[PDB]
Amino acid sequence: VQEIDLGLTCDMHVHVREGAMCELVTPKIRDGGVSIAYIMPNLQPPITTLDRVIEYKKTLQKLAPKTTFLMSFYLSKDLTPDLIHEAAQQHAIRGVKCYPAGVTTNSAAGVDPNDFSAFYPIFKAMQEENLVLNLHGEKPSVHDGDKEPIHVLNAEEAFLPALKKLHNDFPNLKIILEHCTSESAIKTIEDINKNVKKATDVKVAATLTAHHLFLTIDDWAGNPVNFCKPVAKLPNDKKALVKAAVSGKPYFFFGSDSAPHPVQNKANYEGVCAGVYSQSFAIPYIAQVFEEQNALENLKGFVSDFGISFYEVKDSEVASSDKAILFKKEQVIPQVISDGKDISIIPFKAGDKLSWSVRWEPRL
Amino acid sequence: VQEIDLGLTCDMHVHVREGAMCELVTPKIRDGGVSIAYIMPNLQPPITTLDRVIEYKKTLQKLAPKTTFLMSFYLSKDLTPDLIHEAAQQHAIRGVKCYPAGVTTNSAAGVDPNDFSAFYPIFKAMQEENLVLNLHGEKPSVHDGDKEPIHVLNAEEAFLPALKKLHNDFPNLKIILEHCTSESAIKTIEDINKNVKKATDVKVAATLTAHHLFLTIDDWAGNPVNFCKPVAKLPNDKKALVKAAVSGKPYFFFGSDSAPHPVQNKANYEGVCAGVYSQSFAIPYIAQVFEEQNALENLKGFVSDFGISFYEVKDSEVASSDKAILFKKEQVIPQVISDGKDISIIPFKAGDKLSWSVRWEPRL
Ligand SMILES: [Zn+2]
Ligand SMILES: [Zn+2]
Ligand SMILES: [Zn+2]
Ligand SMILES: [Zn+2]
Repeated sequence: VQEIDLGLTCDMHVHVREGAMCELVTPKIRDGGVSIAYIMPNLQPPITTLDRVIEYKKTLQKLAPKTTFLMSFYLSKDLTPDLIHEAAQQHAIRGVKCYPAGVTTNSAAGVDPNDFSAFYPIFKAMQEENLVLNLHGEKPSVHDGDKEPIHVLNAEEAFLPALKKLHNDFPNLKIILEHCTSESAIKTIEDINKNVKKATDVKVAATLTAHHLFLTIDDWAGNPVNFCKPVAKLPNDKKALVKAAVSGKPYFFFGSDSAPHPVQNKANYEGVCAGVYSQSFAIPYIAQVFEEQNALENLKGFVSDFGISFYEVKDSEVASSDKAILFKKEQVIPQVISDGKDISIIPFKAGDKLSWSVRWEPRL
Repeated sequence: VQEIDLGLTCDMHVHVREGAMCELVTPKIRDGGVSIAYIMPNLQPPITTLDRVIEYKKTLQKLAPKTTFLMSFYLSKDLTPDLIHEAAQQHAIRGVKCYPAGVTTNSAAGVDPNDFSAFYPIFKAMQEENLVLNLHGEKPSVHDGDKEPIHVLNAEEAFLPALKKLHNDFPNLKIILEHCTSESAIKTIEDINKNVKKATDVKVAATLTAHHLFLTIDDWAGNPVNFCKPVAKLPNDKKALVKAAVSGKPYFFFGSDSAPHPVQNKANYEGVCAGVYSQSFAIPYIAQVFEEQNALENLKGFVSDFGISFYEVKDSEVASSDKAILFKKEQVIPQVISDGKDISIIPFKAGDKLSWSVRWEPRL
């Protein structure tokens, strides 16, 4: 069609930073077609305390009163089981996000995924509170010269056993392999979900971004704006990801990993910041894929039903009941997204035109 | 300190550009320890005419009177067998370089390597004139069907059947697979040379760069300064390249593919120029590798003997008979190479220490 009622859309992987960047980006969650956002915690310093996560949400709600914000802790050395219980009962967090140390933006305070044991008391506490464990599933790189090298291309596959071990050791814990990028990872998620049918059985899920449904290594090799973690991989991988996205299966749903960086932090000869900014046109990006796959009927599941179901989002939490209406009027993605002061963002697929727009409708 | 007499060193794959950039880099051939340079032709517009290649070489000779320059044409529809014969008879070129269109800097308007048939009159003339056919051996990327998709990691392997067919159809043509980056290509080169005894029988050879002896995908994921074509690939590829370089086989020799770009052309958020600048310390970079492999006794063959033998460089051509002497004095690579005007280049391994330096000694 033209005009599709997507209802209460979900983006379960959002970065909105702080300060002026946050003031620019947080209103764009709504503008991009997203009602519900799961907010990642890799701030400087990481979000590891109750007061910080409460005030952060306050800041976000003031900037965007109609957006529903689900918050998270950064899996940290500082964290204790005791704070996990406290934060959960105050409904101050919906999950804890794990960054392996050094693999991505603001991950230097993260963990070694070879030895998760020191966080098992944290994971047991999360398991009891029905909290979500989000994993940036990549092992840190190892060249070494004795055991198998780990690099940006196999670091996701090399993480898959750690995922299984965590799932085995905490079988009631809801776990997400965030932003999956490889056929290997799809197969592992498919397998873990062998005989779960109809949604409520899913304990381990994976989010898929907009940009990994378009990008391959060829697109970021010479183009830092398309460089993100985990890196876009081979055509065979993008094929597995697109097939999963339009599949209608409840263990794949949308998480943009929209990651804003000022343009000066992309135009570096070294230390290019990882991340693709997709917030401003999130749902229109995804619609393009589903149109091309002749599967617009599975769109509402991928960007709404499955994320709501897995995170158990209740209508009583929702900051606005407005529905996201996808309507097929052309727009051109600007070359830059700016606050008119010092922040310029290069948006994903800058300069390209999209077939779809999104507007907001009240429920009556 | 310890000293190694390398004789008349050869760098059979050099980019020196034009204008002020050329004035900066051309004297660095000498400074990096290289006596003989094979000059690539991908200028804007490419070198496809006799008068242009005559003038260019004179310009280089003016900038560096002690450096021996071997020149090339860019493989183009513009070329004719009559121009090949004329250019060779005037000793104006030693070879012709083929760029597949779109695969690297100033490579479109290059050729299609699902073809090469349209250039067979050129290859016949080259074969008759004892000219070398240099190949940037990567197939242009293809993601859509039918065929197995082509991307930056398999594009070299995907080129190897074009190499075999050319060698089959022109068994007396000297062909070089420039800057090999994959284990597959190394093996293909060895297999092609299965029945070769004595260096002079080699018809198909490969050059190896300095930087592909150090780099893997992780070194350029996020660091445009290490981004070049063909892209540095996996640890297994790096190991195979290092083994070939120290192998003592006459069909592998040094070609830096030193590719200078002003730093602002590397610090781009899109369209990063491909290329690593190694001219300023060319031979010391290689020495570091040969030392680490305990193969210094093979250094001279790789950077001198085998290139001279393959290109048949005669003492009567050599612009200076000074010998390159390696001496084991430690040095630090500067942060930038600059002309003190408008050009700064970030050199390969900027800031690192090298065990060896280079000096020049007169013969007799
Ligand atoms: Zn991540
Ligand atoms: Zn993220
Ligand atoms: Zn090349
Ligand atoms: Zn080159």
